Amino acid sequence: AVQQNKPTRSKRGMRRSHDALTAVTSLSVDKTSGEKHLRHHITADGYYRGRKVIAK
Amino acid sequence: RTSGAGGQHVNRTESAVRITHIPTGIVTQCQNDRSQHKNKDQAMKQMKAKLYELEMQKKNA
Amino acid sequence: MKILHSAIYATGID
Amino acid sequence: SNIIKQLEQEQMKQDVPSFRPGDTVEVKVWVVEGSKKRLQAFEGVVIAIRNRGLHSAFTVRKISNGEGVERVFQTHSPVVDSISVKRRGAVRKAKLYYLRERTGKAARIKERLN
Amino acid sequence: MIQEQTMLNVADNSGARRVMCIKVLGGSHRRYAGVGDIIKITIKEAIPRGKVKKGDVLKAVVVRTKKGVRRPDGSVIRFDGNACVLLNNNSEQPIGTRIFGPVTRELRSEKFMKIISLAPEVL
Amino acid sequence: MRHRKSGRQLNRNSSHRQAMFRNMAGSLVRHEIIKTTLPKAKELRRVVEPLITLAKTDSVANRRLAFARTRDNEIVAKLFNELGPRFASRAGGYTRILKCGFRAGDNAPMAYIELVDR
Amino acid sequence: MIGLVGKKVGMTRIFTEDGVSIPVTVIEVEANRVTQVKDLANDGYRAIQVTTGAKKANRVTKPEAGHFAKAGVEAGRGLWEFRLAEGEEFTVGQSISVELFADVKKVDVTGTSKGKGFAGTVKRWNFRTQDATHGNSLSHRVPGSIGQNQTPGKVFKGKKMAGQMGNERVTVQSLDVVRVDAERNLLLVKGAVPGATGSDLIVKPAVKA
RNA sequence: GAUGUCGGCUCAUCACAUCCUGGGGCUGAAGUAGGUCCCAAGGGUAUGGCUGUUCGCCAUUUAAAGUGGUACGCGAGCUGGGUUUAGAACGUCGUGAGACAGUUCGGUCCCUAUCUGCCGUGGGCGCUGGAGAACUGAGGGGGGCUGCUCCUAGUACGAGAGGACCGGAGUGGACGCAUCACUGGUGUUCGGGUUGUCAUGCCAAUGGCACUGCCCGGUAGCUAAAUGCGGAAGAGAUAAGUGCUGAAAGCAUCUAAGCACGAAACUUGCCCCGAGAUGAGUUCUCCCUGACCCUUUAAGGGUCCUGAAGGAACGUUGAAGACGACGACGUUGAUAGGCCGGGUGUGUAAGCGCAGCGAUGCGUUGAGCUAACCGGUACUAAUGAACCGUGAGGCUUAACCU
RNA sequence: AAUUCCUUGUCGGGUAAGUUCCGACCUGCACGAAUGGCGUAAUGAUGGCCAGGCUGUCUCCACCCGAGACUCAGUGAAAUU
RNA sequence: CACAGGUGGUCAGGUAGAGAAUACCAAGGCGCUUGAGAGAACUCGGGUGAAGGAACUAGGCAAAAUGGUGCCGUAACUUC
RNA sequence: AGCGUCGAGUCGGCCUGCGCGGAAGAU
RNA sequence: AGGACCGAACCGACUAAUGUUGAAAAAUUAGCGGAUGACUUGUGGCUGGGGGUGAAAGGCCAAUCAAACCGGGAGAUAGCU
Ligand SMILES: [K+]
Ligand SMILES: [K+]
Ligand SMILES: [K+]
Ligand SMILES: [K+]
Ligand SMILES: [K+]
Ligand SMILES: [K+]
Ligand SMILES: [K+]
Ligand SMILES: [K+]
Ligand SMILES: [Mg+2]
Ligand SMILES: [Mg+2]
Ligand SMILES: [Mg+2]
Ligand SMILES: [Mg+2]
Ligand SMILES: [Mg+2]
Ligand SMILES: [Mg+2]
Ligand SMILES: [Mg+2]
Ligand SMILES: [Mg+2]
Ligand SMILES: [Mg+2]
Ligand SMILES: [Mg+2]
Ligand SMILES: [Mg+2]
Ligand SMILES: [Mg+2]
Ligand SMILES: [Mg+2]
Ligand SMILES: [Mg+2]
Ligand SMILES: [Mg+2]
Ligand SMILES: [Mg+2]
Ligand SMILES: [Mg+2]
Ligand SMILES: [Mg+2]
Ligand SMILES: [Mg+2]
Ligand SMILES: [Mg+2]
Ligand SMILES: [Mg+2]
Ligand SMILES: [Mg+2]
Ligand SMILES: [Mg+2]
Ligand SMILES: [Mg+2]
Ligand SMILES: [Mg+2]
Ligand SMILES: [Mg+2]
Ligand SMILES: [Mg+2]
Ligand SMILES: [Mg+2]
Ligand SMILES: [Mg+2]
Ligand SMILES: [Mg+2]
Ligand SMILES: [Mg+2]
Ligand SMILES: [Mg+2]
Ligand SMILES: [Mg+2]
Ligand SMILES: [Mg+2]
Ligand SMILES: [Mg+2]
Ligand SMILES: [Mg+2]
Ligand SMILES: [Mg+2]
Ligand SMILES: [Mg+2]
Ligand SMILES: [Mg+2]
Ligand SMILES: [Mg+2]
Ligand SMILES: [Mg+2]
Ligand SMILES: [Mg+2]
Ligand SMILES: [Mg+2]
Ligand SMILES: [Mg+2]
Ligand SMILES: [Mg+2]
Ligand SMILES: [Mg+2]
Ligand SMILES: [Mg+2]
Ligand SMILES: [Mg+2]
Ligand SMILES: [Mg+2]
Ligand SMILES: [Mg+2]
Ligand SMILES: [Mg+2]
Ligand SMILES: [Mg+2]
Ligand SMILES: [Mg+2]
Ligand SMILES: [Mg+2]
Ligand SMILES: [Mg+2]
Ligand SMILES: [Mg+2]
Ligand SMILES: [Mg+2]
Ligand SMILES: [Mg+2]
Ligand SMILES: [Mg+2]
Ligand SMILES: [Mg+2]
Ligand SMILES: [Mg+2]
Ligand SMILES: [Mg+2]
Ligand SMILES: [Mg+2]
Ligand SMILES: [Mg+2]
Repeated sequence: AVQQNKPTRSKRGMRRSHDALTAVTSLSVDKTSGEKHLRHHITADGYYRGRKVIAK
Repeated sequence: RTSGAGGQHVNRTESAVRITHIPTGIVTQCQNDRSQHKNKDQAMKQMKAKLYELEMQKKNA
Repeated sequence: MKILHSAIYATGID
Repeated sequence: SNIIKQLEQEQMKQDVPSFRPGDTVEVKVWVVEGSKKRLQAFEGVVIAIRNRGLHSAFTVRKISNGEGVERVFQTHSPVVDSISVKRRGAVRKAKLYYLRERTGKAARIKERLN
Repeated sequence: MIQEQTMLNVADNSGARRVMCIKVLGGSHRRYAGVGDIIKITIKEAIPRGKVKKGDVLKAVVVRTKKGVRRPDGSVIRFDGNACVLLNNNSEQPIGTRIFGPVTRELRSEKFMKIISLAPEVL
Repeated sequence: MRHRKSGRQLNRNSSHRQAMFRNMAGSLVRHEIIKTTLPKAKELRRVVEPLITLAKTDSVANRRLAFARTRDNEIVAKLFNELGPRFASRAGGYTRILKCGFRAGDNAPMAYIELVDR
Repeated sequence: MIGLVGKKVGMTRIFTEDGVSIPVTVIEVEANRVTQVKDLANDGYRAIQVTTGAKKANRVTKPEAGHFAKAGVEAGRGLWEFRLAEGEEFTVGQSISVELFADVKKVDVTGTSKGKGFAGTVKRWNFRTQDATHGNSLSHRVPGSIGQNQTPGKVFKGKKMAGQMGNERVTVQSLDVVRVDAERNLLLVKGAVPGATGSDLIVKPAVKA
């Protein structure tokens, strides 16, 4: 099945009104390193909740 | 529908007729012609002829 | 079933 | 869990004998035929045992009048009056469904002496 | 659980040996018949000299089924074959004078007391 | 419907899952820390931790059971000599899972799974 | 009249002295505490609001805590209402036990059925599956035709199609009351009631009996 | 410059000129059983043999196996048996190529759904401060079937045969809703037997592959064939019909004034959805009681301070689930995993010892192992925080209090 | 009858029931003897009918194992208008 | 098309096997150029199934079933 | 008309205006 | 010995399913027929369009066949859209 009339840019925008992304609400700050990280995720340096969980 | 000579085609008409005598129970059916009226007339002749035979058989007893 | 040109089946009324 | 456990353990018989598949047992049941109430015996080989506490059941197979009859008794049902192990059998399976296609010398089960 | 086209063995000395169910009587769109249900049967095999002949349409009552019957306590009594007793088409009474094999208490009714009496065992 | 069911298919059949988990269990015991996807790490907890409970008691039958489940004598030897005594007092929580972001080639949630005594 | 709110424990069997095995459903009906009584003046209708169970203090919100504080009862796991019949009166804080069903012979049980999720037409509406052989092409459990060539040229409202099945309010009526255990706060009813183990059930005296 | 046909399957929907069930008039209506007409569309309204068949005949059922419309409903839902595309043969016609409203054998059925419609499920804003719950009910949908037996009663009736009305119980068929207590199915995540081959150095013991290699059982979950429940009673207004009183019209008259009945039809009563019901409803509870400055000086803007109830987000997850959504938890913690105990299933593990030439048997031993099950356990993971959400909430008119 | 319109000709067999099938009759619309007639063992991915076994073909579907469908990240069409 | 297609000759290991069939391996080569999740309807490829057993259908379509070696034994008809 | 009695109209036919029944279909 | 039998390679294509904007402008999967012969296959050569070849289907003659393809007559003709 195919369209009988060309959909408009108005309908295209209405369909895409729910396609917007959502940014991260907030970023946790480690209590030892002070680096920013996603909550419940280790930091880039390898620290999670004040402990160097992975050695580099 | 005409089962004979046209019962195969996609388009079938109610040209075939069947005349059944209610008291006696003798059945008669005609499908030769394309018109139901002509088929009814032919069946009427055959059924009346059969009834004529019934009275003849009564005499032939 | 006969396939006509342009690869379309012959399902016409005859 | 605990509630159902208490409700079921307060209805279980404590006089259930210990039997294993392949053991020939005789079960007494209350017929309740008409007004009178009598006991009928059903002796056969146990072919399947289901152990679910109150919902426990066992299947007994018997060749009666040339016809094979299998009866599934509820262990704790009041209709069952007594279970007696007439003979002990030697098997290597919990289920003995292969006895449904054997008759005569092929349906014999070795006795478990010790 | 006997539907149409189901083959059954006779449990009486009526002369037949194998019968086939052709109609499950007792209502509209009825599917299965258990122990104690009247069915319409046809005779496929029969002994050379008996009361009934091959190709006869009669009535019968099922006395044994492989599906089995269920008791109020949850017990089930399963047989190794489907068996029926031939009945007269009008009086619905047994034709033979003997019953072969055990039967169940589901037949303990005023209509089939003759079958109960003639049965060897009622389990 | 999957009411009251346990087990992740992980887009694999039974044979592939068992082989993959056996290899992953051996790698985790050998290195004491490995990086893998979060769903696989959560299923690895249910196959490696039972292998350390079996290693708390040393016997020929237990050794053969571990070899039948791991198919690596080095892993069996390490389980019944080092990991066994190390986790002898501990019960249950022999492993830890730490999420470490997402993979580069695909947006696969990754995590680190290690041993709590490391 | 009014009913009680309980929890589904499971199913078991009861053996009677004549050998009959009765499949029963265990319902845990503890004390129900009245939180608010409604009248024809302030509310326009007569009913009582009741609560049961217990809830964590750290999860009971302040508006709910204030409502329970005014009622004077301890916080429960929810709030339900029952319509008051004529000549029936209750007070705030009164506790209603399973003894209410001591003389009740048949009851109606209302619960939330187990959710099947998105279900097909065959499962949801008992549609007949088409032929599995004889040349069938990709149409085995499909619904089939859903209208007419023209007139109306549309699909009527309420057409039986695929969609959500279960997870909805279901009532079973006229269930025999096997036993009322006041000491253990239990209600045993013959048969099965909607929902899974641990779900909240509403038991009322039968209306059609 | 294309609206695909017969029949079958699946799914239906409407009409009443009603097949059954329901209510009545007449009867050449003793009863039972009928004939005819009127009202009534709530529900229900067969399986097989033959044939491509619709139809029809036959066999056996049923309360009944209704009549029609819907593109002779329905091929962007399925089929392709018939509809003679292309091949071939028979009878027949023609000299022939070929052709028969004839017969016979064989003969490719495409489309990822844009809009309307329908089945489910969400996001936004509104409902005039914000928030958390519980409801009311304008409206809408679902359901409405009936057999057999017994009692009344072998009574009424009838010469006999036969055989009731009304009323009351029980048990079935079909259908529908739930559920896994039972009986079963499944259960490639549990246990065991066994064939071929390869590997762990080798024996033993195991693992890989051969459809889960072939099998035998089976936990939980799901599920029917399994077992619980349902159709209602009652009420109001009536259809056909039946009447009371009563004139027009001294009589008569169910009607013109009045009054009483009267059906599975209608409205309720039973179940479910339901305040986007913009006519946006009701009840309970909870939270916010700073300052200053501009102005185009009013339902105005800005700055500093403040951030409440609650929500959102994240993680552990669910008998909730396509995704959202919904539910339970997040250390003051049993939410999930692991661990302990038990249960269940399988069936007497490995090692060792004895007997036997050996296969193998016996003992340790109902042993070992055991998924989703049950009761516990903080061992592991659910982090302190941060974010959104404000600071008493317009005008007019009445009624009270002040 | 690969030929028969009437025709589902009539009789018999098979089936509870057979417009198909087999055996007959001859009333051959419109068979017929090298555009061969009648039979025929064997053979046939040939047409029709029947029987045993077998089975989810079906009564009437149920569960499970995988590949898509669904969500996330990357790339990224088509008919049609 | 870095395309489930087509393309002639030569070599011919072990175990089981009549075998160049088939199952598992040796030497050798390869895991097929998007992955990660979840475990709805529906589609595709399979496994199992209570009772019945072709009642389905134009039609036993499709599935299911048989299946090797040795021995015993084997009908009408026949061009032997 | 009602049951001699009875004590004011009554009996139908015709032509005519407007009405009633005959009058059942499918989203 | 056999245009003998069963059955691999090899040669075909009888049934069903999938696909039919396909992995593929004819295939895949499961079955299926022949498989010492009128067999199959490599290389090279010959037959040319009213012609070739055809165990005969109007079949094949470069994905095109009741008269191949290319260029020309040619802007054939079109009372038709
Ligand atoms: K109706
Ligand atoms: K189960
Ligand atoms: K041992
Ligand atoms: K002829
Ligand atoms: K000849
Ligand atoms: K052939
Ligand atoms: K071959
Ligand atoms: K030419
Ligand atoms: Mg979008
Ligand atoms: Mg779980
Ligand atoms: Mg994938
Ligand atoms: Mg395998
Ligand atoms: Mg659910
Ligand atoms: Mg069907
Ligand atoms: Mg196709
Ligand atoms: Mg298919
Ligand atoms: Mg259509
Ligand atoms: Mg057009
Ligand atoms: Mg009418
Ligand atoms: Mg109506
Ligand atoms: Mg009504
Ligand atoms: Mg047949
Ligand atoms: Mg049509
Ligand atoms: Mg119609
Ligand atoms: Mg069609
Ligand atoms: Mg199609
Ligand atoms: Mg055809
Ligand atoms: Mg031709
Ligand atoms: Mg549109
Ligand atoms: Mg309705
Ligand atoms: Mg069950
Ligand atoms: Mg259970
Ligand atoms: Mg089982
Ligand atoms: Mg296993
Ligand atoms: Mg060995
Ligand atoms: Mg290997
Ligand atoms: Mg098994
Ligand atoms: Mg009067
Ligand atoms: Mg009167
Ligand atoms: Mg725990
Ligand atoms: Mg073992
Ligand atoms: Mg054990
Ligand atoms: Mg005949
Ligand atoms: Mg000729
Ligand atoms: Mg010839
Ligand atoms: Mg994407
Ligand atoms: Mg590639
Ligand atoms: Mg290639
Ligand atoms: Mg080749
Ligand atoms: Mg090979
Ligand atoms: Mg291999
Ligand atoms: Mg799947
Ligand atoms: Mg499938
Ligand atoms: Mg199979
Ligand atoms: Mg089966
Ligand atoms: Mg079976
Ligand atoms: Mg059979
Ligand atoms: Mg048939
Ligand atoms: Mg049929
Ligand atoms: Mg086949
Ligand atoms: Mg097969
Ligand atoms: Mg008129
Ligand atoms: Mg040959
Ligand atoms: Mg060829
Ligand atoms: Mg092939
Ligand atoms: Mg051959
Ligand atoms: Mg061959
Ligand atoms: Mg030709
Ligand atoms: Mg060509
Ligand atoms: Mg020419
Ligand atoms: Mg010129
Ligand atoms: Mg030109």
